Amino acid sequence: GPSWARQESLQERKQALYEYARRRFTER
Amino acid sequence: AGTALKRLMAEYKQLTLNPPEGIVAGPMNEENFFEWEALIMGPEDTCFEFGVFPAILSFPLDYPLSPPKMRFTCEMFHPNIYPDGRVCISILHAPAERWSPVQSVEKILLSVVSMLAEPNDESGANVDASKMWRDDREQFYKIAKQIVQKSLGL
Repeated sequence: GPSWARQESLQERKQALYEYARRRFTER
Repeated sequence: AGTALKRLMAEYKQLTLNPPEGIVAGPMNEENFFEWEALIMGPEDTCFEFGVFPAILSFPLDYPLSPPKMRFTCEMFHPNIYPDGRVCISILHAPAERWSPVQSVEKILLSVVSMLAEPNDESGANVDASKMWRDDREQFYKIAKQIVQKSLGL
């Protein structure tokens, strides 16, 4: 929507990629 | 807004609407579209799988006439990345396929993902990594996994 929401969404997507990768890297 | 700014805004919107797999990219702050951070995940089933590698992309004033510079801010071990993190790839060299009107941020990032997936051997920005890739691949894969762990803080 606005700049600030795009920025918060971007930072959330970065956090989510780390959380996703850590799960995949440590699974099985 | 000038030509570079309009183009960078357009590319950001397109990347956000059509995100590449395992890539989160955009300006670090929209008050300065000339400095971006891109997080790139090592692709599954490759030697850097599930690494998360942050890079700074710094754009010239005359973009898209000239290419950005790109440097990783995490440790890397790769033939085409200098020890200081600077990325050495043909797409980022001014006129293999070099910077041209066809190119874009999305194509830069995809080219870096590809070079992670399949480390190549023309450039020798990291000669130790070039040599280990060539001659001691099993040992390369062991260091790659360490680079992955470090990128995750684990």
